[PDB]
Amino acid sequence: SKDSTQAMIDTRYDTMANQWLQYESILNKLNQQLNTVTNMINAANNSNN
Amino acid sequence: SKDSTQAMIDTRYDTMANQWLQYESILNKLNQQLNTVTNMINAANNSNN
Amino acid sequence: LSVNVQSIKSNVIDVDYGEAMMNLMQVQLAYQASLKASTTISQLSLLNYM
Amino acid sequence: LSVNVQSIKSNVIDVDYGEAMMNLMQVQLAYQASLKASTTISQLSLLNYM
Amino acid sequence: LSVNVQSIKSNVIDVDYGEAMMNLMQVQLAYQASLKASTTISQLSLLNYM
Amino acid sequence: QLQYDKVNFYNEDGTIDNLTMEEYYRKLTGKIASDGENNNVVNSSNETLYN
Amino acid sequence: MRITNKLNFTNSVNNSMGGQSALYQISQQLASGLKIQNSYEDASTYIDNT
Amino acid sequence: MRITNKLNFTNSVNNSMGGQSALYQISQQLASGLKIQNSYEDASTYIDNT
Amino acid sequence: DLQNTGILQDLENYNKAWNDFASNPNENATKIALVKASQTLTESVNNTFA
Repeated sequence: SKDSTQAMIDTRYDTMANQWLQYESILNKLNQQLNTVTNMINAANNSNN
Repeated sequence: SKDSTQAMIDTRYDTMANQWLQYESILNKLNQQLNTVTNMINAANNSNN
Repeated sequence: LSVNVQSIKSNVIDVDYGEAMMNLMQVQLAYQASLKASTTISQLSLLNYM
Repeated sequence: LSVNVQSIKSNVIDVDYGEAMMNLMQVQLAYQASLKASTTISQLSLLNYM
Repeated sequence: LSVNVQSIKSNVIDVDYGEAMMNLMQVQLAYQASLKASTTISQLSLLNYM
Repeated sequence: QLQYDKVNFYNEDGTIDNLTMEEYYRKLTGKIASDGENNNVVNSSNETLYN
Repeated sequence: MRITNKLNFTNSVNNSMGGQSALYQISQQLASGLKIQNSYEDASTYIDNT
Repeated sequence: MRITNKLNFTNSVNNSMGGQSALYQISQQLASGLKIQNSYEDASTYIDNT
Repeated sequence: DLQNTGILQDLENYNKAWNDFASNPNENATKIALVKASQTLTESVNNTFA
């Protein structure tokens, strides 16, 4: 029971961590873009002074 | 053989460690100098205010 | 597969707000200069009656 | 044997995380520095006509 | 060896961004002031038609 | 025993080529990858000059 | 400001457009930690990797 | 009166066109972050780097 | 001649595949890509020539 217990534990979370990483990859396009425009937005604010 | 192998094993890492250290020290010039360029242009942001 | 189609579909339609804001300002501010240019035309008409 | 293949496997594929990271930073911020430079020049270009 | 060479050749081509802007600072305003000044030529003759 | 062995395939040029199976997969796949592989720089070159 | 230049402000964007995408792509390689990401980026490396 | 006025704006027109150029070449160089950008700019530098 | 990956890189690209084929003479895939990069290389020469 303990032996099987780990068998699905380790795999299931090896996944949940790993397929999360692909989300991180796509999360990066968001981060880059949101960073980019926010910096751009602040640049527009620099003109508003 | 183990100790001979162990010594050889270690040889690959001190070289590997050193070899990047050569790069790590190299990068540090860019890290400080080039971010300073980033800090300057940031200083230009502060100047625009 | 689902992850990638999402990306692909976005890439087809993607627009950057920064460029749009950027280009808008030039289009914006060039268009304003055109307004001043047009107002100059009014100032041309203003001068016919000296 | 397999560990060597794995070693070779790792040697072949894995990027130099540091070198590329800072090299990317190297190109990236200079690119970003240029990005603002472009923006400022827009204001600097557009202001003159007044 | 090659790493050293990479650095050396980089010295040959690379440039800082700061001065280019600092140089840009003087010209850009002088560019405007010159343009602003040149206008005055019209206004002086303008104020003459009065 | 076969899975170790260089097995022969009769190809579209008729050729009887001696290969492992997954190596065949590699020749087929890598060759296809080579298509876009070269084109990358090639298109960029035309991209660059056109700009 | 007729055959070469006007694109400059237009292209200043395209310069950014190309750079930002590539840098994102490179950041992903760093995030991936792999030297390459596509079968055709370096197939020889990729295929022997296979 | 006409003539001496005629000369003056014609030069400023040229001077106006000169400045916008100077401003740009700084910009493109900033885009690169490199001293120079074309073979003829310093054939020694570029072609040596080859 | 301007840090371009065209002629300058394209020639050296062959040697890389050549080297890979030298390192993996067994691997016909190198021959294919090596030859493919070859005929790619000459065409670039041919096109610029034309």
